[PDB]
Amino acid sequence: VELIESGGGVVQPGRSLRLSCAASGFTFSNYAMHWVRQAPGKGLEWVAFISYDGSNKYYADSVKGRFTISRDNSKNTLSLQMNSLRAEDTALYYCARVFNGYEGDYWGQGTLVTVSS
Amino acid sequence: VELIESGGGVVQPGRSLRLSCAASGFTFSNYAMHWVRQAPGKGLEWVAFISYDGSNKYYADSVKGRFTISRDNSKNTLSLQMNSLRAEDTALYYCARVFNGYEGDYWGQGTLVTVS
Amino acid sequence: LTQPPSVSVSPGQTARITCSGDALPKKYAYWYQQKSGQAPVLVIYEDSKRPSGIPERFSGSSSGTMATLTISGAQVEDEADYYCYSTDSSGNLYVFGTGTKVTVL
Amino acid sequence: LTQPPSVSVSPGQTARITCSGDALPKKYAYWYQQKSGQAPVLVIYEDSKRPSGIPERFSGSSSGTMATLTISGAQVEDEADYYCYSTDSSGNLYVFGTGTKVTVL
Amino acid sequence: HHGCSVDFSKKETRCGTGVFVYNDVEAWRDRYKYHPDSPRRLAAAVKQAWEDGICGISSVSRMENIMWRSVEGELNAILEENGVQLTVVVGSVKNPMWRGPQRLPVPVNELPHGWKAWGKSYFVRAAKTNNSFVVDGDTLKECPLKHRAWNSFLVEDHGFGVFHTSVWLKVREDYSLECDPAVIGTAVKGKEAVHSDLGYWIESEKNDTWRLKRAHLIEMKTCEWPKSHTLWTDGIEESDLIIPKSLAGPLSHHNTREGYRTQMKGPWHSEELEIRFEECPGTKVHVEETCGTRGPSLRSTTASGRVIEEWCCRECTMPPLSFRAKDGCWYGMEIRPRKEPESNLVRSMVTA
Amino acid sequence: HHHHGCSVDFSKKETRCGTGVFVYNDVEAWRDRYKYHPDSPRRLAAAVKQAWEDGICGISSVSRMENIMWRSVEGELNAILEENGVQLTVVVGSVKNPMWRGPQRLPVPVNELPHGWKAWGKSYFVRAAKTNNSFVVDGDTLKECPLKHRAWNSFLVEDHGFGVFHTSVWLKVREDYSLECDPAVIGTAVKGKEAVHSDLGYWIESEKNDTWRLKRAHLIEMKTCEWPKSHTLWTDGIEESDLIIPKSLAGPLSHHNTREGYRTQMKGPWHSEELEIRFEECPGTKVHVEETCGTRGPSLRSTTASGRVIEEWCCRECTMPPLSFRAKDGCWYGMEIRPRKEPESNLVRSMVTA
Repeated sequence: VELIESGGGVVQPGRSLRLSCAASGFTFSNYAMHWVRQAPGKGLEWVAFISYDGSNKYYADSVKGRFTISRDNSKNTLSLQMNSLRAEDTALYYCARVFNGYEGDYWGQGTLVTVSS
Repeated sequence: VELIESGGGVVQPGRSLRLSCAASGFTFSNYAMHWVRQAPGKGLEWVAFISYDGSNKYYADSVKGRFTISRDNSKNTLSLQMNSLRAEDTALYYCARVFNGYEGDYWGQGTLVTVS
Repeated sequence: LTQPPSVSVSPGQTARITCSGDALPKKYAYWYQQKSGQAPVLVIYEDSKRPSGIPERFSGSSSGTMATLTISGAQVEDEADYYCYSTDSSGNLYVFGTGTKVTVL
Repeated sequence: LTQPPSVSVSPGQTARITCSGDALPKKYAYWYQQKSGQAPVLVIYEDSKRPSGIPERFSGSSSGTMATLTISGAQVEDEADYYCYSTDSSGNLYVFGTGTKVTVL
Repeated sequence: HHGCSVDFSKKETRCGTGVFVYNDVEAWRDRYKYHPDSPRRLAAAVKQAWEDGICGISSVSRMENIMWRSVEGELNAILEENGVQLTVVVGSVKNPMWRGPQRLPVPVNELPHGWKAWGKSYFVRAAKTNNSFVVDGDTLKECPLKHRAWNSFLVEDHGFGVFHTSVWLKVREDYSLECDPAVIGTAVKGKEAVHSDLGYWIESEKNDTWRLKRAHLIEMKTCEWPKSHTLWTDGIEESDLIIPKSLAGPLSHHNTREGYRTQMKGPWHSEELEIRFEECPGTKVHVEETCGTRGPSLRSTTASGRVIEEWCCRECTMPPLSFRAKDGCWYGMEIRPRKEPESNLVRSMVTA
Repeated sequence: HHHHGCSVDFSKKETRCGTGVFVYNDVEAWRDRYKYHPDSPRRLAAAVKQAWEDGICGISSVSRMENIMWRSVEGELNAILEENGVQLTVVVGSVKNPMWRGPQRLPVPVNELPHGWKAWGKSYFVRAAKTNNSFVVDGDTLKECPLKHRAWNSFLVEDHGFGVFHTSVWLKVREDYSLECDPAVIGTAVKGKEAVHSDLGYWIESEKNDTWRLKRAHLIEMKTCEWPKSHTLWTDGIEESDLIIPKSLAGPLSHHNTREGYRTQMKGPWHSEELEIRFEECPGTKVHVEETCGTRGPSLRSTTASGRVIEEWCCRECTMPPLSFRAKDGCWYGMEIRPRKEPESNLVRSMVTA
């Protein structure tokens, strides 16, 4: 029931960045995880999804191909590798556990990523 | 074990005649009987056949259609109805029990028939 | 069915009577003996068998389309007329041979 | 998924929030509340249920192609943004509503 | 069901649970007390059929004949108690049991009088009447075959069982030509198989292909063996079944043997028959290409009891097919006497 | 006459005896307390050696019985191969369903090895020495001996006897190519309105309601041979697309292998160690029939990975009660049944196809 993500920062456009999210307090190999981003002052937005064992992976259309998601069940780690960033990707990034009815939905805290030069 | 037949005589051509053969000494209903004739001084000749139950009858081609054979298992008798007689039918008619393998074959004594 | 018109044998010898015709390969043949004035007497049945009460000198056989009757040691008590009795291709019409006369000298 | 840009009510009244979109007759919808400067909080799941710890004044329903969130007896601590969350026809791509701002006078 | 069994061939025993099929044809006892739908209902059905121009009933098997014979008196008493001028007379059965084109109608309302069970109600016998309802006997002239009902009863739900002594029956509501499925049991186990019912016991085996081994029949039905109770029922030609389809023979590859065709003209008039592949006593069979074609089956003994010794067939396979009836040993249609006129023999006069 | 047997009734203390044909439900263990005798020590050793010299690296077992037989015989095989001075080792692993086919067959040796014993389960031998060449029987070894180089279905049962204390089984190496299951252990019977197709691993039951239909099945393995037609009821006029148990998984080609509204289950949970097919709702769930439900796909489990149940399902044109599978890990549904409002991306599906 603790989700801590980190790895954000200021980056020049066109470069690449990697995010991580450490999970503790539950059996990590039993739940699917999502990545959600929120621009400053605007609404939430879905990004990617990974199955409970990494077999299935789905990405939003606006970021399809550029990004890639992965997990490591052995050490309870979730990661998102971002490539060919642009100015539209400046937003706070979350690490959610949504769609688990009556079993709780827990969010991270957010790591701001800003793309400019 | 004896076969007695009768009914012979002299008849005119184109008339009809009937012969009968009485049997005794064996189960008459278990055996098939034949009619055989023999012209005076000539060879034997087959005439007709009837099965043990009377269901199947066969006639020689020379007398086909004219004659008719029948039997009565109740009275131990078989008969031969002859119609439209001719000159060449003058012969001594036997009443035989043949093709019986090791069970023995028996013959009657004959009844001379003359057509004038 | 055909037979020789007549056969003459010296006493003490053996005669051969042949009844030749079609359908013999698929059908049995009985042999009958008829002395003058009497009803015929069965001699050989099913081509090789002698009824009880018949001299052992009588024997016969068939081969293909030829049925043969042999009188071993022909003597005077055999002067008779012999006929072969059988049936045509479908066992529904019977037929007698033309008959043969046996004469001992 | 689309929602009205804003909703303004008076204390003690009721607030109706609508989220209309396709594939909604075939999929569930979750409602999330995000207060200013915090992580969002789930208030309604599977279109009619509330998690333990949420005030009993929160209710929601779905009908045909529109899911509705109702705030009965709205008070001042309900200043927030609400987002409906659901999937697309395939159940493989998820999507958030445009969001609704609730101001309580 | 739970049980135990022994195998004298391997000299071993075992127990467990499963499905068992019992031979109740050989050593045919009468361990069942049948009873039809209901006394009043059966009486009403019989009466309605009588007013519908149906003069009698042609039994489909020996079970139906025994049932009628047992319930005749009760039915007559019930019919008399309602003042109906109609008596039911039950005769004997003779093979084969030919079909009838009629069916017994289901009565809308049962008769008002009578009792409600097939128990002896003091058995006060009824009186003979002019009108008669003949169950199969020697009464073809009185009631022609084309006016008789046939195959109109149908065994009920839990009406048959291993642990049972009463069989329940009732009048069906439909038209069918199929044998009653409730009494059929077929099973294959390894290299042995059997199709059977109350009257048939047909055994098969695997030598190099599956083939008929022996059969035991105590009746000659003419219903159709249902396909749901047959093994290997696909890709079979009706000209190869040893027991004809029209004589309730199963349509399967287990009902065949190499070199033989359907036996349409066997000795089907016998009371009890046993089919087996073995030469008749005192005979010998050869295979030659110069033998007659197929025809009606012949008995191995003449009417006087003389035995014919030499037989032959064209393409049949040894050992020959033979029927073992009470009056003697018959041969299959393909086997004919060799060097012997067939006018001297006794043949079967019936066809399927 | 050879087989006589009695049937008991524990409820009424009654017994019925007679003669006939008896089919026993042998699929509970079908493996415990058995004494297997494959072809012969020298014969089997020669066959294995000739197969190894011919490019065959391993064996894919057709059933659990064959795996047990190999496991029981490996010691004597290794001893005899050591004695003749053959640098070969036989390794037997675990079996994993379903048991896929192999395109090879064990050869029939012309001559046996001229050293060794004359029987099985004896000689009080000494364990052999492990070598570098391993003849691997199925395990987790599809990297050194690929499926393309494995033998499959090479034995024929000759006798299945039931002894007083231990029960013998007699095998033999066949001589011809075949895809059919062994017919010596198959038992099929129908009696009235109930039927059963069975063998050492399957027990398939069918009933008659208004039509003959499948009732329940009990499988402890998923073999891939073909069910013989000679041991099948009502085999004509049936098409491959309606059999519930697929023909590829040794399903009978019968009308007794059908149910109205369902087609063949090509993508069931065939990876399980043991299944029970039955027509009943999974516990805690409910199924409706709606025309708007989704199309058929791979089979789904009733509970998610965490363990919570999904309680809303629909089917397009199927018939109640629904078809379900009962495994050790939970309850699955047939291909025709999909969740009503729950995204399938959060569910467990089957990754196997027949």
